[PDB]
Amino acid sequence: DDEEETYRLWKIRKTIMQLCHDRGYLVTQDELDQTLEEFKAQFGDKPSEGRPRRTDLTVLVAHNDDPTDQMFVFFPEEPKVGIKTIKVYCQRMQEENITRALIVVQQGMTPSAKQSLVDMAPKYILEQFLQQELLINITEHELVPEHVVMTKEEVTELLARYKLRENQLPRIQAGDPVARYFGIKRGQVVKIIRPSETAGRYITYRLVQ
Amino acid sequence: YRHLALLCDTMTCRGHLMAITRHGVNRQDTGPLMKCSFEETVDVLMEA
Amino acid sequence: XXXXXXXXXXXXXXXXXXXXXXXXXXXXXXXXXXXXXXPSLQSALPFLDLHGTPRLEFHQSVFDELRDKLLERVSAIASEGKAEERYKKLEDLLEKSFSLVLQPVVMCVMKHLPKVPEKKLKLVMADKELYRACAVEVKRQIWQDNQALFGDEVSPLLKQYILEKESALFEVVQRLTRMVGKNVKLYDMVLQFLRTLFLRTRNVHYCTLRAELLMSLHDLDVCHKFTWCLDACIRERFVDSKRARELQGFLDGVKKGQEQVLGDLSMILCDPFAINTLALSTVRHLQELVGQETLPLLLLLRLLALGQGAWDMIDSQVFKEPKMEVELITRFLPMLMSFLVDDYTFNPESFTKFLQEQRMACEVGLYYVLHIKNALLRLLPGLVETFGDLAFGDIFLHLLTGNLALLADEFALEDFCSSLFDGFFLTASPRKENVHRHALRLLIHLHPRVAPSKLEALQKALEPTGQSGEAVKELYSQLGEKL
Repeated sequence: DDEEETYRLWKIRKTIMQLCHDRGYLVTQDELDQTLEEFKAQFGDKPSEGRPRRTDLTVLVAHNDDPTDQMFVFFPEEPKVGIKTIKVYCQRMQEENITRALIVVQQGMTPSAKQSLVDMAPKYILEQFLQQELLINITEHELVPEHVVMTKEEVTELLARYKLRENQLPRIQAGDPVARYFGIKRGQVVKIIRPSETAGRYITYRLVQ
Repeated sequence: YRHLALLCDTMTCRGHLMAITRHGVNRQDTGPLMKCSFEETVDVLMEA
Repeated sequence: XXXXXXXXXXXXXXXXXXXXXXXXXXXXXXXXXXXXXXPSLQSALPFLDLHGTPRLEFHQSVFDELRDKLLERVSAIASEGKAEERYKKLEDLLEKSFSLVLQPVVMCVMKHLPKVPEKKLKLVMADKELYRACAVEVKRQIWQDNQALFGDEVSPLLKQYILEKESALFEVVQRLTRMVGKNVKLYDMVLQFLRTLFLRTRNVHYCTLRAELLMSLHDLDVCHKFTWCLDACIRERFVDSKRARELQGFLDGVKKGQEQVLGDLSMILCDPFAINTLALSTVRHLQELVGQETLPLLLLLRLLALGQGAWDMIDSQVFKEPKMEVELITRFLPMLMSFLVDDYTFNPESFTKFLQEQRMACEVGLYYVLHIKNALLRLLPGLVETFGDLAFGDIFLHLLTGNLALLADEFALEDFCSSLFDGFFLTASPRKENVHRHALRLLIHLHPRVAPSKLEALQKALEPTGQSGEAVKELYSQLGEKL
């Protein structure tokens, strides 16, 4: 199909725009929610060997303050990504001076390339996402409450007010899909605002382990 | 709601699903006497 | 009061209704009329109101002072600044300034009043504008106070700076209220005049709040944008090094700048936030290079950029400060001596003494390494020689930073040596330095063998401290000590 592919590419584009905006980036307001027909006009209504192919829509966004760091998002052509495909993206990144990036894989990554992504983590950070993860912004789901990443000063304020350590907070996985959505690393407390039917509002905290 | 909230919060205060068996309770750091108080008694003490 | 077209007729009727008879029917008929409302309601007002006030209709006009004003927004937002609707708004504003002595004309000028040819002249004809100067600040307040009103409002910046000085011894919305009515030319003129006046008079505190005001331009208000994009990393990260290295590389390849590079070095130069950020980044880079054991090259370029920053305001039309590639190893040799003493004591004072008596950026660097017991107790005579060597102003802020690091340390003999250093330099110290000494001595007296002698020295610094603030703070410290 070709209309299904431009729908799927538009929904991945929409979810990546909402992901960058929720992560705290410069997302333009019309880009943050464009119409499918606007995407078809801007890109060309034929993903089957045509104008909205992959690598045309690699989204480069900067940060809302400190505009140096960028995570210019990747879309591989092939379904099953490998090392000799991601080293081209490594070449494009080392051509630049920026260390974060997101690739949007179609099928699963070869696990050697999964190990390879960890094999440059102090140098430059790479996250990966499957197509099914990005056809739905899971933060819009009603079961998912408001996750907010906390700054280090607020973490010091938290631990100094409650007189507890980072070992004692209730914790969260690093491969948690909301943690993967915000792209938080290990040791980075996430405040979570959720409505409670017995107090109104409850703010819990999840240190990342 | 206090009781439901407490049970659902102890199962998720570790990041993953803490199943209420030996397989989920006896994988958190609580104490060898606490963990041998549950269904596997000798094996917890041998490992500790 | 004011006299409009109908107002002049009202005054003429008040003159010609003072005498000559003219019975009430004829007088009320010749006086005026309300052409909008019906005569039936005007005759039922005696039957219903018993001589009421019709000001609720004027209250509806006050609703019109919003509602048609929204219709003025309906003129402004539909056609993208319609010229005919703007001309009608200008004619209505002229009639309202002539008729009302001016809240509806105030809202009609606050809606949108650019390109008015007799707008600023009509505002300068009503040049009292005391409360009007804060209400007419949408468009009319811009460019009218640039002669003398901006100079009158400049003093609250120094008032807030004095407030921050008094608060550190223990704004954001106001600059936004200034930037509500704020354009490119007025901002450029205010920035240039304030930079020339500050670099003439003091060049001390105004650069920090000027960078804070430029950081308050986040709301899409439009070199200067490159200065904001540079200072975003200065404001955001406190210990930014690699981004700071990219910024040093970006500001090292400058062109022949006609005072723009000098303005960038001024904005970078005098900020205690930015100076502390550059000092902490340079000291973290020095510690990283000591961990690599590869002393000179990126810390050298950062220290040279910081030294060029600190030496900007002494002259105009200048490039930077020299590097001194031979002097850098002699300046950072005491770092290696402190590391050697720490390596010996975790498993030389004469070199630090000779390197501390031959002396800007490296001085603050060595003062910011003072936070990070035998090595410190050996280098402390070099600290006594340094405090007897230069004796500058901001060295007491570096002593306060060392006292914050020592309060994070929690040590007795280091605290006693710091109290001895604070006591032995009461000769040419300011009020802030003695006030910080008394605030640190309020944290003093962990040990009871010298604390009564310091309680007597509080009174022994009252008579010699002729400044009333220092003795008042000592009396307040004694009052807080007895609670």
